[PDB]
Amino acid sequence: SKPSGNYNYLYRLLRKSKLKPFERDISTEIYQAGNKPCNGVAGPNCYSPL
Amino acid sequence: QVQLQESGPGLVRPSQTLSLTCTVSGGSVRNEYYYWSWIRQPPGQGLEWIGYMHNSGNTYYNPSLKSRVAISVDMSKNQFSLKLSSVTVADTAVYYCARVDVGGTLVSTFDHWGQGILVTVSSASTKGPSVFPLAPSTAALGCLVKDYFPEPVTVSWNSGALVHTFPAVLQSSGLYSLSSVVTVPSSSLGTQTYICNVNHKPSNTKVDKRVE
Amino acid sequence: EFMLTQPHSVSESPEMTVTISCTGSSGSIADNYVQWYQQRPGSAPTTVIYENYQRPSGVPNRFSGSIDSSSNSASLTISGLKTEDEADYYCQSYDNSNVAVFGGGTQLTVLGQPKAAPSVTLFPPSSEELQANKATLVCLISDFYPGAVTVAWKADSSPVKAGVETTTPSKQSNNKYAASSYLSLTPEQWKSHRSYSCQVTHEGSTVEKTVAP
Repeated sequence: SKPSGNYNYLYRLLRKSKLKPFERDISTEIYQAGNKPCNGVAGPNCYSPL
Repeated sequence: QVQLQESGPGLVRPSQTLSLTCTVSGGSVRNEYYYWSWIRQPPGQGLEWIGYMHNSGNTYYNPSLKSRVAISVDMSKNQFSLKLSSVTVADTAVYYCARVDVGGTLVSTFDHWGQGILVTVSSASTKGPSVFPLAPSTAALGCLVKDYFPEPVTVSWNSGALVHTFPAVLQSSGLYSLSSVVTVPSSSLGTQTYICNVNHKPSNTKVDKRVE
Repeated sequence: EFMLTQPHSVSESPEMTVTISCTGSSGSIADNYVQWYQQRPGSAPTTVIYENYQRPSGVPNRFSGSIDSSSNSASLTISGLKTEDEADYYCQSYDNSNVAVFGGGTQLTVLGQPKAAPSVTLFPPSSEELQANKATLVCLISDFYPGAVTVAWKADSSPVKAGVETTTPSKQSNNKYAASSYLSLTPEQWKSHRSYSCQVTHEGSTVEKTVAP
């Protein structure tokens, strides 16, 4: 714990498919929640998982 | 835990045979007490059952398209395949794998579903869209972009100045129609210079149209 | 052929209780199991009520299933709505010929913001559109929170069924839903017919607006 806030610990969220047991993901590509994928920066329903 | 995963071509054309196969992990496809089904869900409609198959070879089909479906099972690779026949432009949907429980006294829920695969049926391969103005009648006016082949859509209003672009749907002809619109406080504001530009992603072709 | 019919849209304020029911027409509801699958938009369905009385582990106890043999229907009681309960619920059963019967689908949502009356933006074909030998009559309906997106087409005297290409409920940038009622008609039909109507009927309120040349 640090007073200036922690920015070196992150966690992936909202993966399109559930992982298998004993599996790690490294790619930090954004996740598409809707039906319109984003190619550049994140946006509505196309946020970043980290 | 047990999980499923679709596998197959994500884009086909009519007068062909839609072939798919689901790779099963965490469990053997040769295990009884379970059927291996295929569920269809068109975009915007409910679920539709295609058929489940027992490992003993007993394949149960849906009476709607029983004459145009075929299911197989392979105990070695733990993968069961789906094979339709005479596909049409209306057969495009999101196909989900599912394992039904045939354990106790009756058939029961699809306990484990796959991630779902979205495939489209279209015989075309390259087609440029066409823009059309939209005159208003607080008012609403925009542009009409129709008959574009690729799935990704590039919408630009006032070169970026903002929007609910109305995502298109697979029509009867196997194409899409974009109808992105904007709003104005009065008819006097519609006389200003408003531009609606679209970009053909696989071709890098830009289209311009003056609307007012 | 055994079938299952359930309401198209259900909406109620949070902390209250909703009820989604599916009624079997061409057969019995007690001869086969009935299952409810909560399908979140953009993900695969997931079982929340199976064997007509059982809920899987991990699913919150807010869900409960029931069977009515006198009315030949199967209901789903959800008490204490939450923000993640805005998914679709599908009632599925089996026919006597071992045919899986799926329901029509019910869109459930919590009433976060107050409900607003929908808007109608009937647009006739454009000049260049008419030059392209196409009509492309659209109804860019907007300004409605609940997911009760319905489209009922109607000509001057006759109903319209062919060419309906209504899209899924899409949310605007101001946190509000809006849809489009596409329609493709022959220009000869547009020249012969007098006018058409685009009935919305959102949340019972039959909002209707016509368009004429």
